Amino acid sequence: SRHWPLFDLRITTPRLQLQLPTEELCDQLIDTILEGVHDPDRMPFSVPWTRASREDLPFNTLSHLWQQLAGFKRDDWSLPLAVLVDGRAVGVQALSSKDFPITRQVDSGSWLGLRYQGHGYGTEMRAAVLYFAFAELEAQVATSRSFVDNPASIAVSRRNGYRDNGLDRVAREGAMAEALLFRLTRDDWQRHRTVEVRVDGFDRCRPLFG
Amino acid sequence: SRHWPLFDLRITTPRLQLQLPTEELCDQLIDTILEGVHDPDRMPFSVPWTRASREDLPFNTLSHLWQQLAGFKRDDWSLPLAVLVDGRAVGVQALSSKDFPITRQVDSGSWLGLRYQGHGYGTEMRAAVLYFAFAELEAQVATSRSFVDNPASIAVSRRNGYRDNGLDRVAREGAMAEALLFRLTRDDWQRHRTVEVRVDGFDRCRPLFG
Amino acid sequence: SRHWPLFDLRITTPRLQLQLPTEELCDQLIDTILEGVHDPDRMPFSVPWTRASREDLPFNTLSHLWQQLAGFKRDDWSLPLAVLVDGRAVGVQALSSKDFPITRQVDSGSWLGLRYQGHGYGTEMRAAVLYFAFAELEAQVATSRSFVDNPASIAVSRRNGYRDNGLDRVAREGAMAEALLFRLTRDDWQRHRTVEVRVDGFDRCRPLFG
Amino acid sequence: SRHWPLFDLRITTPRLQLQLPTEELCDQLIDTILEGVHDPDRMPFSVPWTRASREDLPFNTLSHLWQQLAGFKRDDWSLPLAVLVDGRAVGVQALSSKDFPITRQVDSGSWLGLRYQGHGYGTEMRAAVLYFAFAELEAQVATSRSFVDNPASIAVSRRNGYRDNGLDRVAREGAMAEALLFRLTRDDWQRHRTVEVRVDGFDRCRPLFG
Ligand SMILES: CC(C)(COP(=O)(O)OP(=O)(O)OC[C@H]1O[C@@H](n2cnc3c(N)ncnc32)[C@H](O)[C@@H]1OP(=O)(O)O)[C@@H](O)C(=O)NCCC(=O)NCCSC(=O)CCC(=O)O
Ligand SMILES: CC(C)(COP(=O)(O)OP(=O)(O)OC[C@H]1O[C@@H](n2cnc3c(N)ncnc32)[C@H](O)[C@@H]1OP(=O)(O)O)[C@@H](O)C(=O)NCCC(=O)NCCSC(=O)CCC(=O)O
Ligand SMILES: CC(C)(COP(=O)(O)OP(=O)(O)OC[C@H]1O[C@@H](n2cnc3c(N)ncnc32)[C@H](O)[C@@H]1OP(=O)(O)O)[C@@H](O)C(=O)NCCC(=O)NCCSC(=O)CCC(=O)O
Ligand SMILES: CC(C)(COP(=O)(O)OP(=O)(O)OC[C@H]1O[C@@H](n2cnc3c(N)ncnc32)[C@H](O)[C@@H]1OP(=O)(O)O)[C@@H](O)C(=O)NCCC(=O)NCCSC(=O)CCC(=O)O
Repeated sequence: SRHWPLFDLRITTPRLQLQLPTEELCDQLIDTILEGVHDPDRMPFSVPWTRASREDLPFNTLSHLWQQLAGFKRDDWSLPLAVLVDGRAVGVQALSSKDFPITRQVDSGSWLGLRYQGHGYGTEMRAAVLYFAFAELEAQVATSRSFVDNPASIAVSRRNGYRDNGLDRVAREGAMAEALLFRLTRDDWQRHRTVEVRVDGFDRCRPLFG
Repeated sequence: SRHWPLFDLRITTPRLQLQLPTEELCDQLIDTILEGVHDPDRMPFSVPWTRASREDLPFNTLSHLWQQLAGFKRDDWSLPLAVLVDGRAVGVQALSSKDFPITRQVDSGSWLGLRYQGHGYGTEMRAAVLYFAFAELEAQVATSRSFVDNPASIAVSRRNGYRDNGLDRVAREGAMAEALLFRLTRDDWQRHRTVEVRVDGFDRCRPLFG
Repeated sequence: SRHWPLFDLRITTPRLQLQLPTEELCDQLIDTILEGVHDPDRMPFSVPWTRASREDLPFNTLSHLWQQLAGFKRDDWSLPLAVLVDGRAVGVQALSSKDFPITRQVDSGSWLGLRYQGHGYGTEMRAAVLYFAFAELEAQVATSRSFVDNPASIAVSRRNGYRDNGLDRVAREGAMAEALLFRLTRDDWQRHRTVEVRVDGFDRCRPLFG
Repeated sequence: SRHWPLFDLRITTPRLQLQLPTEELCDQLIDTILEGVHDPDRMPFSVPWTRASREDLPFNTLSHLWQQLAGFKRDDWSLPLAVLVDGRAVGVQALSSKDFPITRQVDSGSWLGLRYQGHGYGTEMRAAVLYFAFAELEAQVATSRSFVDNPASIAVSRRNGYRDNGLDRVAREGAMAEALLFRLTRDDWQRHRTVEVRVDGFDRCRPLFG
């Protein structure tokens, strides 16, 4: 939208561009989803949104994304940044926070189209939102969590320098799933960062966050 | 979106086109809002949204339109149709229903940019959604409410054949306001209809309501 | 509770005492419900709560009553008054309002165990809360609604001087039901009232309502 | 209530009795609250309910307890057990769980009136619910969280054998507060349980949880 400055935000790395999904990018993301996100014998997500039928996925996705855009509040926000490789939407690296002005703590969530995995994009797009969070938002801590049987996202966290932060368990599609929690302080983030990241279009967004 | 068939719906009258607001149409509706919606000595809405600052109005509108788009369910839907006069979205004629397949009853809500009022677009645009509800959705009853000090929406209802359906009162900006309720039966709609209305691109949407 | 002054409110008529339901009264109420509330061929309630099994009904009722007691706010309250005959709970005459300090409008809901119907308790217990509403809370309007096939509550309303205030239709257990709405102004109440009503224990409650 | 079997549950230790709060016990808890729960320099609670005026405390507390009583569901429950010392309610040892049939994981919350602190009641009351969770409910994990500056609950956790399970930070009365997370497996519970515990009246409640 041309009426919400958050649409002008750009986070760029040597291979990726991240930005809030426009109407065009949402449709691209649905196209990517329909080509496949994960092997059907896995469930990497808290909410099993990828189980939805081919017919339902498109609107479920539009709905979720619309709701996330619409729910932005200074004290409770979620930013699902579309990840682009040469202008094409390959996945989402979200960043969110509750009471950010007070806590200075963000968490994240991610997915990539299946054919786009295993090329370092997941590490890079994480490095990208962390740069945004620490350098632009002046976050102090970033957290993430991964199911024990989701080693790609565990490795991404370990690569970006997160430390172990305890264990959780949740109901995952009717069965107990163990989860690992990760924590990244600004110190740790600095000591492990290797991706050159640039942010543009943020000046006008500053007062929305604080 | 090209992934939601409701975007293909068009309801046209001799002077108007109504459709679901796309990214661009939402921003056009916002441009119109920022030129003025109603006399400030007046509050024709139960939610005083037009009172928000020039700074807040654009996101508040997006948020709301997005929530409605995201919210479509067979048993609880709201269609916020953009009303186009030239190549500009001048207002919104909404149609909504809870448990529609059972009750077959719809209600409506409306607004037009200040510079567009008084040209008979209010009556024409109500006639358009009413034709859509009765003739395409197969509704049996349509309802509406107006504050007693909003004679233009009262006159639109009367011109379209609606009958008194009782009195209400609500809190409007911390003061009591009286409302008039209106009810249009399918048979009363036939009796009083004068506007030629055409519906296109609904065939693929049909299952969504049924 | 001895910690909430609304438990001291007493509304008394020649045959009835109405009061907020204590632990004991809630239990009497459930006893009464388990003996039966209406012929199974009928559904007089918006929410089909009497359809629940005999196993589930006791907790459904406690949960419901607990929630209404817990939910009291100045701008949003519901008073599920237990109706006592011979000192034992025979039913509930509820009074409720949203934005009462501004609208000064209340509505009501009621039910009696089967063996307690047709004695005029329903009329008398309506009279009881109408008096409390107008004389004690200074309401200006009371409303009520009945399914068209629920003549006993319709007749209680007509008897207390309410006037027809429109038609509605809802889903009721998977089928369409017509509802009649009723409206009583202060003056109409004062023209039709015949029951002697006394209110005790309200002085300390008064500030909770305005 | 005599219509909800959970009211028949008794968890007894050599000094304490825990049970769901009846109307009487809720009033005793409030009495205890009005005498004070913690040093006002401190905020041990994520929700600062002890900050309410003495005027609002009683209804806030009834409202909270009624909501927890009323909100019981197989997949989302909270048991706010009254803690009785010499037959009077002196605090609450809550036990709660979301999706328990699948996760087999519980969490807990506690408070005692000032004058009852420092006599081993907190340690013993935790053991009480832990034995109930592990021995009766067939839990596999129990969790707990304490703010860093809340050494009494930390100590209770350590004494009951919980292990460190990470860090969190939250907004606490407008300021950032660090919290510590504790985890206790069935095995570590077994290794460390000293307190003798009897559970009665659970026999009929069991199906409600499974
Ligand atoms: C999780 C991601 C985004 C990760 O992206 P990529 O596949 O691009 O990762 P990458 O940058 O190529 O690096 C992946 C790292 O995982 C390793 N790796 C991959 N699969 C492995 C396996 N089966 N066993 C062991 N290691 C494995 C690679 O060697 C590399 O480690 P080295 O650097 O050591 O060589 C993706 O795979 C995906 O979208 N998967 C499906 C959905 C999903 O799982 N979403 C995550 C939910 S959990 C979540 O949302 C929290 C995460 C967050 O905060 O964003
Ligand atoms: C309500 C509308 C959409 C009405 O449309 P217009 O202003 O285009 O009116 P119109 O089509 O030109 O004419 C319709 C009837 O209104 C009469 N009319 C117009 N302006 C009037 C006025 N100021 N005083 C008295 N009557 C007036 C015309 O003579 C005509 O009557 P004849 O046919 O006898 O010649 C608009 O006024 C508006 O947007 N106002 C600000 C927002 C608002 O009020 N929204 C509605 C809130 S209440 C609501 O949402 C429920 C309505 C619904 O269900 O859609
Ligand atoms: C509705 C009530 C509370 C009504 O109480 P009573 O039975 O004590 O009523 P009453 O004072 O004895 O007077 C009942 C009136 O019903 C008439 N009546 C009874 N059955 C009738 C029938 N089948 N056909 C025609 N008339 C009938 C009687 O002649 C009398 O009218 P005359 O004066 O002309 O002789 C109760 O019947 C009940 O609990 N019913 C089942 C649950 C229910 O329907 N709840 C109401 C939901 S609707 C609602 O909640 C809104 C009402 C409210 O605001 O509280
Ligand atoms: C937390 C409790 C229930 C703790 O119960 P008690 O007071 O009976 O404690 P206890 O069993 O007698 O053991 C207390 C032990 O705490 C330590 N201790 C107590 N106060 C301390 C202080 N100021 N500094 C350092 N240590 C301290 C000592 O080791 C002491 O053992 P010695 O006697 O050998 O010296 C209570 O203090 C309380 O209600 N406090 C106010 C509200 C509160 O903080 N609630 C908990 C919120 S956190 C939560 O709810 C999660 C915990 C849960 O799962 O229930």
